Amino acid sequence: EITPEEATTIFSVMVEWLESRSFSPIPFPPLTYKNDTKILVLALEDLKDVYASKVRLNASEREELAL
Amino acid sequence: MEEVVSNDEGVWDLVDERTKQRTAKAYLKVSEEEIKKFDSRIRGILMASGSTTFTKVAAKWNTSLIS
Amino acid sequence: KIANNLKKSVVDIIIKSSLQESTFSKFYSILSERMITFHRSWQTAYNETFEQN
Amino acid sequence: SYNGIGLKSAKGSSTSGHVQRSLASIETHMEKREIEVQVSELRDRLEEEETLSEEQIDKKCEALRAKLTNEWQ
RNA sequence: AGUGAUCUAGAAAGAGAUCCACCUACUCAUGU
Repeated sequence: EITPEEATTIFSVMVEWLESRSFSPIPFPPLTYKNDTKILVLALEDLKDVYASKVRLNASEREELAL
Repeated sequence: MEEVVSNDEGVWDLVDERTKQRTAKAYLKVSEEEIKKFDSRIRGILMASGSTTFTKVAAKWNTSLIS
Repeated sequence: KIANNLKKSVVDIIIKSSLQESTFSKFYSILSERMITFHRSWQTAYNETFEQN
Repeated sequence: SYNGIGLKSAKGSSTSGHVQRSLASIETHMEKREIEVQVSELRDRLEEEETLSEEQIDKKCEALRAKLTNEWQ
């Protein structure tokens, strides 16, 4: 449904915004990223928040809790 | 407003951050979509309680009522 | 339908129960305003309890 | 629903439906008018006392009007 | 100077993966 001219104007105003704000791009996380294990323990406390109170566990929930 | 009337707990006193005076009253109601969602949530509490203990029905009512 | 011999004590219960809570809420104000606009004796009771406080 | 306040039915709300009342609730113009009045009076007088003919009454009336005019500057 | 406005209500057989907030928490140098 998107015409090419719409797509080029979208990309043009996004380049215009991200350069008007001098936005440096998000890097790929390095091998030795500084805050890395804190990001990991946040992403895993986000996952155990489902599995702290429930009792009935199927194959996939038990498998990911083991992960 | 013609007559400034002190009103219910559901009104908000909008202090002007320039002159430090209550200059508008924002009146609150709960939106009809959220009222229907709460009704559907209590209906789900009734419907998932096929054969459920009475204390768990009470705890579901307390959870949805506090929420 | 409380007679005059307890209305000051009722206003004191309203005061001392407004002060239990963490912050001030408008509920006690709306309450007290309707109580004052009902009858003259409640207005004299709030006069006497502000002076008392 | 007495006074149009209460429910359609007590059945449906699962309440008692016990609705209870809340205990918490110009000079020139004037001159002209005067002149007119005078004229009218004159006419009346004429009608009363010997003035079947128009010329007489009209004459007298005219005279009166003139007098009035004279009086008011 | 205020009255007054009060639904429900239980028996038989059958059914039914439950899935979530009510206790706080940090200061020795024996000497030179």
